[PDB]
Amino acid sequence: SGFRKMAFPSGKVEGCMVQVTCGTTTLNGLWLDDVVYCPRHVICTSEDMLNPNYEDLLIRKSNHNFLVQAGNVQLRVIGHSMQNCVLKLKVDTANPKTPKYKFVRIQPGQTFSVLACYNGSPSGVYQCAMRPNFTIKGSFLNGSCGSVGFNIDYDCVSFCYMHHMELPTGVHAGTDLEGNFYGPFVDRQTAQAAGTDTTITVNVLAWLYAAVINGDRWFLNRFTTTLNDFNLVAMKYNYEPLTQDHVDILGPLSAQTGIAVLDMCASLKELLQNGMNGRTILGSALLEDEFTPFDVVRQCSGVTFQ
Amino acid sequence: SGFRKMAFPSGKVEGCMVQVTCGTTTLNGLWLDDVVYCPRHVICTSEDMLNPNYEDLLIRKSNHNFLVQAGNVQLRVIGHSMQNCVLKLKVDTANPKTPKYKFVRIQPGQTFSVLACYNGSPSGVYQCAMRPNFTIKGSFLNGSCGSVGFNIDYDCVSFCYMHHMELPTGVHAGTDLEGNFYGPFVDRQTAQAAGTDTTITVNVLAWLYAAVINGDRWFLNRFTTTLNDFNLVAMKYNYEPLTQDHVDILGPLSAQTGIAVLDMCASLKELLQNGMNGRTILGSALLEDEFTPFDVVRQCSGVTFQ
Ligand SMILES: O=C(Cc1cccc(Cl)c1)Nc1cncc2ccccc12
Ligand SMILES: O=C(Cc1cccc(Cl)c1)Nc1cncc2ccccc12
Repeated sequence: SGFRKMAFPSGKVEGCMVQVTCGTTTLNGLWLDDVVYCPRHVICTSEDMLNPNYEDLLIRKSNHNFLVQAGNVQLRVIGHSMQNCVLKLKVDTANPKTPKYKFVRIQPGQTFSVLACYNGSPSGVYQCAMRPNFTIKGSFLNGSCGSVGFNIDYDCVSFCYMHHMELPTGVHAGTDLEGNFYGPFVDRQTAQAAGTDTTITVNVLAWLYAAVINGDRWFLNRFTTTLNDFNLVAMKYNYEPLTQDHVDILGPLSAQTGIAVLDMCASLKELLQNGMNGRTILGSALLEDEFTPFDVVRQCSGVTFQ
Repeated sequence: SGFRKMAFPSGKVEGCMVQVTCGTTTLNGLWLDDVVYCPRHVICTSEDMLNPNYEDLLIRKSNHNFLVQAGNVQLRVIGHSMQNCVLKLKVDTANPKTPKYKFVRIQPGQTFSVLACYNGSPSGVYQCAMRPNFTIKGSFLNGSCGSVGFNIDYDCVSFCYMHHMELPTGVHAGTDLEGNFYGPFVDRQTAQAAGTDTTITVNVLAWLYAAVINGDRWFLNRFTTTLNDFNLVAMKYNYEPLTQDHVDILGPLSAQTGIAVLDMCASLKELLQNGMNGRTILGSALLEDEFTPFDVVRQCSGVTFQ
């Protein structure tokens, strides 16, 4: 029993991290096969970041301007191109530790593990969720740019996030591995606004099911509710509206606990209106939305990977 | 900026996990050099666990009774011995992926990463703390026995914990890598009581310093206090007493924030007496004690490892 914010094992990703240097700037890159992926603003100086013309800047760079180190093994850049907001440095040596991998663009509310890196070397691993406003609430210092987010599906590493910037508000923004930002952000040092952040309701419900699995049942209500009446309460409290697809996803958790999804929603409705009154659920005094229904099934059933 | 419950990268440990089978029982083992370490109750059946005589049980087992698999590579057991509560299975093949490692016995209040495993295969990684009553509040299912806790000190993996059992109360107990239990527990299926659990005060203070580093300063008091007057308040609320060694450890955090340790204690005193009044600190509505002063310095300065 028990429940923890659990990350994926990072071994397969550690052997793909390299440091990329272009002039004075050094950040992390992802070395898969004979291509190194990294944020394109590595070609910028501190002055260029206020209003960078990436095409013009990249023209003044040639293959020998980029320095890729994989520990004490230096790679030679043989070609370079710009795909959206990432640079693709084609190198001579293919990574011998390349795992079976895939590039994926996740949807808001999904979770993934982050391997925070500095100078190409891993520092730590943690789990987080893509917020509905396409930011993440991470833990990043200067030089962490190019650190990647990922999931593991059996033997396959699914890369879904590359870190690019910290907003003036202290939250974090990045791209998929094809260089398309999550959200409306641009890789430029200017004031940028993230939308209103909401709570991922389907995740909160999954977490309440995890609490029931672990013996925390005090919030279980003697009432029920309707999908429309719940959504009317949820939207007052800045919660994501619940759809039928969400009910379908929670089905397995309903069957294991014998508690119908709508009855769980009624318990959530009371928690929203009356608070938690100094009590706790699974050790927390707040409603938690960083666990997807699949995360809960994974942890409470013991799924492993290669 | 930002702050997350961050685990160590697990790659060095993943290549050491193997599955150990003795008769019907299968659990995880740790393969370092030509020795496999695992909980000794792998030699028990479900009936033996109520009152096991481990010496008599081990006598009825020979080297060929143990089946060690490292993926699809079967190891041959050439010798076996019992060191306290762990079994040491000497095998023919030395682990080629053996990292520079060390066996350490941590003290209560220290933190470490857990690589939860099933059938010798990693499932996930999370960070936790050794409680003052020598339990851990983990996330473990049946068959996770033999999963290890560890820290990384540059290139050296420091193994400090091997998981053995879940108590009837739902918390977890285990040994160091020499087989000595943390706490007063025995590897037997009987009702066992853990002591009163207290809060690790030096950790709570480190976390408040992390909050100040990250812009959360509302709890900062216009008062001060004495070490004795604080300890008198802390012991009422089941907090560990603060000593001068704790003040010395927090010194670097004091210098970076310009807030003296005793002034921070005064802020903590008010939080204990008046609660948090629906507010939050670093995203939490409770005082957090699973971050050591070194954890905070590591995360807020960006320490990396090989
Ligand atoms: O924000 C940047 C650089 C940048 C600036 C503007 C635009 C773009 Cl694209 C990138 N780096 C950082 C990323 N994470 C965390 C950081 C913490 C402290 C300082 C910088 C941090
Ligand atoms: O508790 C045991 C076996 C055991 C029993 C008595 C004494 C000893 Cl030494 C070991 N296994 C488990 C360890 N962690 C988590 C578990 C979750 C569910 C079931 C068993 C779990």
